[PDB]
Amino acid sequence: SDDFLWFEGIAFPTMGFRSETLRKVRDEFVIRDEDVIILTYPKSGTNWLAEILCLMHSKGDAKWIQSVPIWERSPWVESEIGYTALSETESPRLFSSHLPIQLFPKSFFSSKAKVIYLMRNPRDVLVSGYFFWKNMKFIKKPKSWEEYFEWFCQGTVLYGSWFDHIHGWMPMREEKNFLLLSYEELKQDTGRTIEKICQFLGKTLEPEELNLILKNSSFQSMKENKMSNYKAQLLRKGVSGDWKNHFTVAQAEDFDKLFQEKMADLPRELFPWE
Amino acid sequence: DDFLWFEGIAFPTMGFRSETLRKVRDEFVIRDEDVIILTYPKSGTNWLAEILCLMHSKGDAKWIQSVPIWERSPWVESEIGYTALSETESPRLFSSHLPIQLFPKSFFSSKAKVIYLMRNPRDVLVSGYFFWKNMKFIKKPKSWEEYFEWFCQGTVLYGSWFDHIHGWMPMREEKNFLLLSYEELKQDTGRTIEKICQFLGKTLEPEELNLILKNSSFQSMKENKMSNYAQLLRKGVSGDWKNHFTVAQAEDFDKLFQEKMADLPRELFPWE
Ligand SMILES: Nc1ncnc2c1ncn2[C@@H]1O[C@H](COP(=O)(O)OS(=O)(=O)O)[C@@H](OP(=O)(O)O)[C@H]1O
Ligand SMILES: Nc1ncnc2c1ncn2[C@@H]1O[C@H](COP(=O)(O)OS(=O)(=O)O)[C@@H](OP(=O)(O)O)[C@H]1O
Ligand SMILES: [K+]
Ligand SMILES: [K+]
Repeated sequence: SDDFLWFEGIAFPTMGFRSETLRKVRDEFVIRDEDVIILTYPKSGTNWLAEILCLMHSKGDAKWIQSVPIWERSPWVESEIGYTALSETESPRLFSSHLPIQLFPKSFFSSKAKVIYLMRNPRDVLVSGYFFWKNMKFIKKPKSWEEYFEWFCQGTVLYGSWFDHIHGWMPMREEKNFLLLSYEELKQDTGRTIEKICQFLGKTLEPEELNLILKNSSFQSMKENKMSNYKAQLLRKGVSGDWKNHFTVAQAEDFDKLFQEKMADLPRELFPWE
Repeated sequence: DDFLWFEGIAFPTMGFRSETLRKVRDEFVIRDEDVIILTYPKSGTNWLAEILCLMHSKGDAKWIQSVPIWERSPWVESEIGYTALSETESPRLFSSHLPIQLFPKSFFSSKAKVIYLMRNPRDVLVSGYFFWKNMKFIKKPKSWEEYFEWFCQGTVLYGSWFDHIHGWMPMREEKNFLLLSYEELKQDTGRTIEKICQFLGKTLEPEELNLILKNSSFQSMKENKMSNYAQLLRKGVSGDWKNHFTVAQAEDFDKLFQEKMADLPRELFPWE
């Protein structure tokens, strides 16, 4: 399909990305031991976690996050813009990727860089991407909700199948330098999740800094910040369980059975959702 | 709104008059030889009408193919059907969507036969939404989710499905009342036609039964302009609600149904 850039069997937008750069990310891009990296399948909460990590760095202070765009603060490494920015950024770098593991820099796997993998209920991911992308250029636009649902289930969407992305990355979950989080836990107890992030990154927070990190990374505050919430909004609703307002009963039924079949080989305990 | 309201019930603004609806209820004379189809709208009225027309003609299709269905089985409460039925020789065949409290009072001391056809209200909902979607002389919903809310509230043509059923179900043990479902008509068409024959005192040969099943199938009725008035014949299955109810709508509707219908035997409803 020539509405996507196809690279190693995975779909990317037709503007912003270059197959030469994607090859270099895999083969050449040097990961430093001080790097902190956010990994997500698209629409799983990348920007929320980028905001939290920025607010950790600035101790809850908001001037920086309110005056520099979030995509400059946490560049998207496989994108042309992210790639070149990062090779000129001083440690410690913060950045993110949506790459499935077979495309991720080789350099990472023998380094000590810390990655946080954020997963989200793929039914909520499907809804989120549907609304964000549905009128965007340089992707294949679906004729309908039903068609986009079909693509998503078949993995013919940006960054390929959700099921493969997750299978690719789950074998890393017991590594010391890999934190596995979900959007559901992050939404349900933000404080306790930010504390998991602290232990992992070895940071300590004062009580007042914590209050401020919680305040400024909540949905309501981020939504107002135009540097972070980049005519369909990145911050659309910010809940778990919205898939219910959008899946038909038949789509729900089809998806439950595709999920149980694809994920049968992984501990059910990994996925905190119904 | 854009409805004619009568006794708290919405009707279209074209083709209907308050004064007629008064006479239908208070004055219209039901005859012992009338055969009457009662449905809440979008429950399969035209399917049943075509079947009974076909029984009348022993399966021959020429009549049903040359006279509009709504002329062979008039809608009694419309202007046109009211007037036409006053000039129709017995035995009359006709349809009504009226809830019990608007139905001709002379019916209840008559020996007319009614066939009440019920359908899963979720399927009724879908069916009306698509049919009445773009159409003047009634109020159009701005969205699927709004139409859904209307239907749940009863703010739709002919009022609440839950009340219609509640009003008419206490008649069901009467000798002259046949209760059917769209579901059994779809799943078990021969058996259902046999029950209608039994109820109306008709008998039917196998060649006749086959003609009836051929000439009243969805496909065959779809291609026949006298039966297909957006289209009357849209998809013609059961369970299409699953392709339109979101999961949350399904949860709301289940709760609503169970609450509204708890006073009737669950056995009445061959779905869910
Ligand atoms: N602060 C906060 N709280 C709760 N939820 C939030 C927050 N920030 C972003 N989000 C939600 O995450 C969804 C966007 O995901 P991504 O940032 O991964 O999108 S992207 O792939 O990076 O373009 C998108 O989800 P939906 O609301 O379900 O569409 C965002 O609203
Ligand atoms: N022959 C046949 N086989 C199967 N299904 C059929 C048939 N004829 C009508 N129908 C379906 O009944 C729906 C229309 O209902 P009504 O005739 O009650 O409409 S109306 O109230 O009289 O305007 C409408 O249902 P949906 O397809 O679900 O919209 C019709 O398609
Ligand atoms: K770990
Ligand atoms: K009876």
